[PDB]
Amino acid sequence: GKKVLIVYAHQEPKSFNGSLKNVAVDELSRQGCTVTVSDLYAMNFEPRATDKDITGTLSNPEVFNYGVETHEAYKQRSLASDITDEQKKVREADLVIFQFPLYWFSVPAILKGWMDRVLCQGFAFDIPGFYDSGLLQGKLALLSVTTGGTAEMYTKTGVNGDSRYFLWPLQHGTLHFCGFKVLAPQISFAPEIASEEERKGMVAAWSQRLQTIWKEEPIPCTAHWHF
Amino acid sequence: GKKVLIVYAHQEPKSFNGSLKNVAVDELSRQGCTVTVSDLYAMNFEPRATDKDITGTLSNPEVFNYGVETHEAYKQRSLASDITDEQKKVREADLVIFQFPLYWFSVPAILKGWMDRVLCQGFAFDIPGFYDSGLLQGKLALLSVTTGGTAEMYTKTGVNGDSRYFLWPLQHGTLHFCGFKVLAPQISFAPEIASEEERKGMVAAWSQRLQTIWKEEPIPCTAHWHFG
Ligand SMILES: Cc1cc2nc3c(=O)[nH]c(=O)nc-3n(C[C@H](O)[C@H](O)[C@H](O)COP(=O)(O)OP(=O)(O)OC[C@H]3O[C@@H](n4cnc5c(N)ncnc54)[C@H](O)[C@@H]3O)c2cc1C
Ligand SMILES: Cc1cc2nc3c(=O)[nH]c(=O)nc-3n(C[C@H](O)[C@H](O)[C@H](O)COP(=O)(O)OP(=O)(O)OC[C@H]3O[C@@H](n4cnc5c(N)ncnc54)[C@H](O)[C@@H]3O)c2cc1C
Ligand SMILES: COC(=O)Nc1ccc2[nH]c(I)c(CCNC(C)=O)c2c1
Ligand SMILES: COC(=O)Nc1ccc2[nH]c(I)c(CCNC(C)=O)c2c1
Ligand SMILES: [Zn+2]
Ligand SMILES: [Zn+2]
Repeated sequence: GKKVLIVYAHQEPKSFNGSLKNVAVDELSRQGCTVTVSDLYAMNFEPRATDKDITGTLSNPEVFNYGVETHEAYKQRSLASDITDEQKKVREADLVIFQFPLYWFSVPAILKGWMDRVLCQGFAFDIPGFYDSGLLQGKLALLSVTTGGTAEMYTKTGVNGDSRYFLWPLQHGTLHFCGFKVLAPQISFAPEIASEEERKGMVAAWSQRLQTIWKEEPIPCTAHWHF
Repeated sequence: GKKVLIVYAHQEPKSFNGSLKNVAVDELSRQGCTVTVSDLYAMNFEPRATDKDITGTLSNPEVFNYGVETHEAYKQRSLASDITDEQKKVREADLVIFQFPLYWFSVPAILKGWMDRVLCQGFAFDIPGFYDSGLLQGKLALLSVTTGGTAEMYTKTGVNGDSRYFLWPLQHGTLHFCGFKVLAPQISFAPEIASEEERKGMVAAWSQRLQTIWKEEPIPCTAHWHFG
């Protein structure tokens, strides 16, 4: 069987993102998959990287270095429990789906904080395991993104440039760097202005796509693919 | 005389970022510029875009849409005051410098939340009224980024790819979109690896650049500049 984690970052259960997350839960559950959702806003997930992320006393209360203190805290099982809970769900997952509206060509800050705080050194990567050989090798990852801007605006010679340009920090700089094989993003362009039927069509396409998700080939996560 | 806002996102005043921020304050201050710093971590700045950011009646209370609601609250002056306090600093600023460690090929979340919450519709852009028509037209912006990776790693054929690839969402998708003229980024590679002399050299190079900052032209903030 397979374990799926959906990390979901939208304020509103009735939203289009809400529906995409619920269709993913229904379909993967139907297939017999083990499903877990991290609903960041409902958890009121803490996005800031602070000394509060380390329980007990710090490895150097003089000069606070977040990257080093969390690395040492991981190794010695001394991270705050919101972080260690997320890492447990990630560790056990076979597929991690991120479900979010595009904010400023990127993830909402709440989801940026999950990545900043949960994918720490020792857990997600280390000197030996950057990129291919990142500590999360074996796992699949998939961005399901909704946009304000239409698909035409997101072309090579449109104002916004190509969709693949903004994916680079997330797919390559984050997911690939951690060891993830990355599946082709799912992008539901401009739902707010699509018809009720185009909306239905995008939701169903997602459901339909999750049906064969495990047969999918990972993208080549490379400068060429993105650019 | 000019006004500068530095939006600063580091936890530790004694850090290399802390130093880059202090030399900017000192140098622009010495020039006789008006300088403001938003020290996000010290302010415990709130990064989450929630319905707490609107204090008035919601437009559509049945289904909460963050961007719709904050556009409305902006026009109504019913946005939370931590947001309107930042907007006032930006509105008055001639130049906005962002000072931050690269986190996951991007800004730390606290700073992403600043962008998410402060650069709202009605204030920073409108639909239509973005890119060259963005509402913050006439303002300069500059990213001053520190990295863990070396300059060599951040090349066209390096593992990380070219450093300019990760600037795209920030420079073009955010700053250019709001109407800023974007100045060439200041990238301070791998200070943790660098020697004492090399670090001091990076701090002085920033300081030195700031002397002539008002004489600089913006980058062409285009696909070609970023990707070739
Ligand atoms: C701070 C900020 C930054 C942003 N930056 C960008 C950016 O850089 N680039 C960009 O393109 N956009 C950007 N946006 C816009 C944003 O990405 C879009 O508003 C968002 O992706 C839309 O997704 P949603 O789930 O909130 O849509 P919703 O408004 O919640 O959904 C659209 C409609 O679909 C309906 N719906 C819900 N479920 C279903 C269903 N099952 N079937 C049919 N209809 C359904 C809803 O009721 C609604 O009427 C930004 C927005 C904000 C607030
Ligand atoms: C969550 C997270 C994600 C990250 N993601 C990335 C990434 O995607 N890509 C990447 O490349 N890196 C990444 N990093 C690494 C990160 O960007 C670096 O650790 C950071 O940029 C270094 O900046 P700093 O100010 O903290 O350095 P510091 O550790 O504070 O500086 C290094 C040295 O400089 C010294 N120093 C301070 N001031 C001065 C001065 N006045 N003169 C001389 N020396 C001085 C300090 O004492 C210290 O010894 C990430 C780190 C974290 C924690
Ligand atoms: C413990 O501190 C972090 O969490 N660091 C962190 C996280 C994600 C990262 N991606 C990339 I490239 C780097 C640069 C790696 N540094 C080198 C190459 O010497 C990086 C660093
Ligand atoms: C809902 O209110 C927001 O805050 N929306 C928001 C914010 C930043 C944005 N950048 C980019 I491209 C877009 C797409 C704009 N939509 C168009 C042109 O149809 C965008 C939208
Ligand atoms: Zn890659
Ligand atoms: Zn641009």
